[PDB]
Amino acid sequence: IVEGSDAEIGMSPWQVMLFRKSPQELLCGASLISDRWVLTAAHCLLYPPWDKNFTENDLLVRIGKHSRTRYERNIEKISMLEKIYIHPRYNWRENLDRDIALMKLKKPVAFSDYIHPVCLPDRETAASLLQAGYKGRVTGWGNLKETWGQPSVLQVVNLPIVERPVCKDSTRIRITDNMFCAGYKPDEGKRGDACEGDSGGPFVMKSPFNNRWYQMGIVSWGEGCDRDGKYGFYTHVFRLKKWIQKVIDQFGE
Amino acid sequence: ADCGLRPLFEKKSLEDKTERELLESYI
DNA sequence: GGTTGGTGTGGTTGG
Ligand SMILES: *C[C@@](*)(O)[C@H](CCCNC(N)=[NH2+])NC(=O)[C@@H]1CCCN1C(=O)[C@H](N)Cc1ccccc1
Repeated sequence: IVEGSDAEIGMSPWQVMLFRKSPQELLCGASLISDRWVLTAAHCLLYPPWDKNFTENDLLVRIGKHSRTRYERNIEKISMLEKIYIHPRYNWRENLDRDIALMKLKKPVAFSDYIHPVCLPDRETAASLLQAGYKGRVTGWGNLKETWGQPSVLQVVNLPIVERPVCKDSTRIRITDNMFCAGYKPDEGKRGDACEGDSGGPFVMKSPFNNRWYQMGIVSWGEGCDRDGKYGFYTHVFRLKKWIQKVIDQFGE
Repeated sequence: ADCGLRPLFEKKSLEDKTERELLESYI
């Protein structure tokens, strides 16, 4: 994360790290939305323009982290995928629309002081929470700057959802409805953004209705990390719930 | 069920050092 | 070390 801080133990029991088998490296973040399914972005598994095309084979899933580095001995828990489901309209060529993927872990993850699922947005919550100026909470083991170096710890950043239009005149990228930008305006006097390494990460919110937390976004793209005038684009998790719940109720856990 | 309620944070009625930035947004 | 680093047996945990 860029211009953020350390996660305190158990800040994000949902937050999951995707991590290459061989070459054994981190590829992204996920958020577990339950003892079996995990929410990641697709471009983490499939970006044909850079040869990103992993498979269930190729990936590793480790739930309950904090240290970016060490293998968190009695906390962190490592899982194997059973299957990945990119979104049929995933659009890797153009602009990244419905840049969402699921992946069902092989077998269930025990919950714990450290492992806990996040709330999926409801029609109602979606309505009330997604509003400009309202902060969101994004997370992980990503570049500490654009280019340089990386944390030894999870970083958390508090960033404000940006006006629909403003996101827009920010990129010649052809923005869509399954996209929501997030930021501190140029002159708003405060920084942070997600970054190369960040993606699949959850962009959470807390209903002051029940005080539970929700996934609004997903880390998706943007140009650089904390460029002045640039805002990270997430995935309208809401916008895509429907498919999101079609599959878990299909061939799920 | 008992989605998004942290076992050491909401779960024990403590809040994080920044949660609070977040409900102050909503005004 | 170790499926781990070391701020080195403590910690988000053994020994
Ligand atoms: C996986 C990722 O970390 C990443 C998210 C980073 C975005 N940064 C911020 N601060 N929000 N996703 C990507 O980098 C995707 C996948 C491949 C390229 N890409 C980008 O976001 C590019 N930086 C720009 C882009 C080009 C083409 C289409 C979409 C985005």
